[PDB]
Amino acid sequence: AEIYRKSAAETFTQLEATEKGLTTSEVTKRQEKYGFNELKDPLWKLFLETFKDPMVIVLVIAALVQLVLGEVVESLIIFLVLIVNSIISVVQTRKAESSLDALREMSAPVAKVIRDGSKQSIHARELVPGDVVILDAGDFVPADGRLFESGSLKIDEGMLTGESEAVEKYIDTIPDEVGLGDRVNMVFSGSLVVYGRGMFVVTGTASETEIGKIAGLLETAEAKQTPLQRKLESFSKKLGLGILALCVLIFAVEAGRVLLGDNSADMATAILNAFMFAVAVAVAAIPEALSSIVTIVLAVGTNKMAKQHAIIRKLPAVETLGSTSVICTDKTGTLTQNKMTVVDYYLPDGTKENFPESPENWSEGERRLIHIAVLCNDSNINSEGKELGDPTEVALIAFSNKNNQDYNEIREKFIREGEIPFDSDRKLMSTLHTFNENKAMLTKGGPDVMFARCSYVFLDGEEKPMTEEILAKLKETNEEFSNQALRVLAYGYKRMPADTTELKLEDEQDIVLVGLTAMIDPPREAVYASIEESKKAGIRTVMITGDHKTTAQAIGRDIGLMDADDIALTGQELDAMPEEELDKKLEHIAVYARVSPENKIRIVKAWQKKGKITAMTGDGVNDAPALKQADIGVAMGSGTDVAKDSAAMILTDDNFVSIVDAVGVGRTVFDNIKKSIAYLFAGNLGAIIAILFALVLDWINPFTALQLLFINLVNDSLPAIALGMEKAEPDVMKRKPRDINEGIFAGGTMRAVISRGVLIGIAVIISQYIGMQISPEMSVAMAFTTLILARTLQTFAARSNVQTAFGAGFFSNKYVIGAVLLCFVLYGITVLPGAREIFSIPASFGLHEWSIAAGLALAAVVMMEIIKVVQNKFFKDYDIPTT
Ligand SMILES: CCCCCCCC/C=C\CCCCCCCC(=O)OC[C@H](COP(=O)(O)OCC[N+](C)(C)C)OC(=O)CCCCCCC/C=C\CCCCCCCC
Ligand SMILES: CCCCCCCC/C=C\CCCCCCCC(=O)O[C@H](COC(=O)CCCCCCC/C=C/CCCCCCCC)COP(=O)(O)OCC[N+](C)(C)C
Ligand code: BEF
Ligand SMILES: [Mg+2]
Repeated sequence: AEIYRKSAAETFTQLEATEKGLTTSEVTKRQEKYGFNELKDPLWKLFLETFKDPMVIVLVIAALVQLVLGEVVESLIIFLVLIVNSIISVVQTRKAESSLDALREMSAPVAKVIRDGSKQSIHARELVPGDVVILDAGDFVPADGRLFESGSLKIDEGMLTGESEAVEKYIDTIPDEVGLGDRVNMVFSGSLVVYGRGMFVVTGTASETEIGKIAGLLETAEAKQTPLQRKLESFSKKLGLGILALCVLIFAVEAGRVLLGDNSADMATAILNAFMFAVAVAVAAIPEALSSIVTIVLAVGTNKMAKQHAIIRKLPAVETLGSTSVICTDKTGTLTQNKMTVVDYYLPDGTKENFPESPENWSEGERRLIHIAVLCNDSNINSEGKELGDPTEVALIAFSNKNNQDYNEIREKFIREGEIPFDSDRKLMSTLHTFNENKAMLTKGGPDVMFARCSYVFLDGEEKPMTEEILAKLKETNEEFSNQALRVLAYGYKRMPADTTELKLEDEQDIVLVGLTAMIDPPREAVYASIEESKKAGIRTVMITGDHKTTAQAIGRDIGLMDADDIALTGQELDAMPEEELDKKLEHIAVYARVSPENKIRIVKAWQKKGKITAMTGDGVNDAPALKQADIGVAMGSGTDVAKDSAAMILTDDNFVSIVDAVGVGRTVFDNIKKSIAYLFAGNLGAIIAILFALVLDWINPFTALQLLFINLVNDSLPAIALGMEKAEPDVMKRKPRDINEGIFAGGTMRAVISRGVLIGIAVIISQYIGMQISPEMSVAMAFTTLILARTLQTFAARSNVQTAFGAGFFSNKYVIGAVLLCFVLYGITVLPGAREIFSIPASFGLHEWSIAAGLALAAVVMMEIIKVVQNKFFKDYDIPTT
């Protein structure tokens, strides 16, 4: 933090310390100022905040009224569903608290400090600003500080930039302001030293470090409300107000009837009927099993994602994946596989589009290029498949193995007879080999230092290079590779005296050049198709990487996010933009490059500020704040534990196409939830229509609270779940993300609910009337029969809004068939001689009256299918039915 622009001396005078260390008294004094070098809503009376839900208020009042009326067991049943669904909400809030853990067991446990004039190892938590720390290879950087002594020091800063490659450190003052990854004279707590010796003065400990800033970012990330959760809140308020209006109307009708009517009835009988009708409508309108059924449908979605090795922690998260509009992705490790890979090559004697795959189909230039790439390196791959060596060198033996040439056969056939190690100030490596009684020296390295030592080229024979069209073409192709962000290596050999047994450093001149290679961190194979798949779904994909701008533009230009000559925003350029300017430039970036961990969480917050449900995919500590802040965080299975604990879905097999698949799965989840809710309320609406009609005509209440509770809880639970198991619709994933403000009955579902409900109600009204011709008790049995059987049979009509049961496949959904058969068993249980008076079914209720009621239910469901088929064959633009 602006320390890297100062010299070591200025930083020393700022911390009031020298390079010979601190004394014990000064260290104790600074420990009181700074503290030790370490990091550091939920409450179970929230069970009371579950009682702010209107449906809960309605059911609590209905339960108390029934308590007063003497209906105790149905009051107890209501209290059971209340207690249960409340704990269904508490289990959704409690687990999110262990996501607020910030488990940093990756901090360094030891510090190698100079104190009192003596080098000693201390607990790293005891470090303080001004301490002089020594770094050696394999040590973990214990605190942030400014280097003042470096001996070829190289550190892995993959926790801040996402790149596991070691960066070289230098003690020089950085004159200009550069991004966080390019702070060459700064070391950061949490990183791992790879090579060299170092010595730095601590400038930051505890939460005043870059990793401490990451911990603070994780802390501030607060959970969002789910789109389904918002839709259900708004609908619950509407249902509560409506029910309150119906109850006021019930008391109004009862009071006007006793006031402006026949004196026969009592005030007591009228007030009791008013209460019974109000409680009946209250229970009938509320789908008491809704949150439970929704949980089961969500579970089916998360299991379908689990078969693809995508483990979703929270159940509602799968539905949120369906409403995704922006997918922010990290590059290294996420879009790619963090695997250096040969992608292009150049041979002067003919370059092909792709390198051939038969080792015997190759040209002599191709076989010599492969032999030099394999024999001039020390990397290896064992039988298990573990890679050992520099990833640049493992890229070459992986290239040979990819093209059906086992690198081991070449290492076994040509043995190493002498080597020159790779020098830093002489980026070059040579090995000595005997090729069919001819000794040769193989040599490889970067084109800049290799062209200066090449005096021959391998075209047809061994030929001297002319500057025009040979060296100029080589430099043309090298800089063309650099424009595409490719690491280039030049290869060559030298025929050697047959008496040589060792290589000398004076023998690395007049080399015969063979060819060139170009390697990059390539995207995953499924990335191209997934990005196109998400574009068809109305999903914007943004790339947020800590890698360099050139690499981040080359990729992204390759995966279909950037056209040629499109620029990527940098963390340096981003930190200088205020939020208002970023709000106006946010929708026109596609790639951010070389960003800090705070930049990612800032972009994700900005996209959420646009109102978009955002997903963030990542694999490292630099993504963790953005993974926790995002609406849905997806971590790579091969990523760090910090990002996995911060994410909501984890791709165990690193299968990138799972993300888009999750969106597709999520979309069908919500579609099926909509189906189930529409199925549930269509039944409730039919019940309300039957009760209110019985009210305005002064009939007996067609239903009992115990009957309504039994239908809404036991009979209608399996059919709603079965509707939850419905196949994905054909044109899903061709659709745009749903609006968050969209209602839960939007898009023809409201029309479907009212049509099916009115039909069920008319069926119950006619059924109750027919039963009313015998006795009031017979009318209750027939109204209950028609209601429960029309709700059972409606499942066929509720499977789809645009397709009859016979059309989709009458047996295409086997869970619906089993559900209807099981509900028939339920209705049969209600008429068993023991449970008849329980369900208010008189002894005289026979197969004749049952036949009439069941026929009415079946006729109503046939009318639902007829109305649907007329609506979708003749009014198919905006589906609306008539007849
Ligand atoms: C094995 C593979 C199939 C699995 C699925 C189904 C399995 C479930 C079957 C049974 C479960 C146990 C229920 C059995 C006991 C009930 C039968 C019964 O005890 O019956 C006798 C009574 C009355 O007998 P009664 O009138 O002679 O005496 C009248 C004289 N008095 C007035 C003096 C009484 O009857 C009544 O209570 C009327 C009760 C009728 C029960 C029918 C239940 C079927 C449910 C749905 C059918 C689908 C409807 C489709 C539309 C049909 C259009 C017509
Ligand atoms: C079914 C019929 C229902 C009708 C009955 C009506 C009464 C029901 C009332 C309470 C039921 C008690 C069961 C609570 C579940 C355990 C809570 C839990 O386990 O959470 C606690 C979580 O702590 C917290 O974070 C703070 C929240 C504390 C919860 C306090 C709950 C206390 C309940 C008080 C009821 C007050 C009524 C007093 C009446 C006295 C009249 C005689 C347990 O933390 P811990 O320290 O024990 O160990 C933790 C070890 N770790 C974290 C590794 C798992
Ligand atoms: F690993 Be990411 F590209 F920062
Ligand atoms: Mg990464």
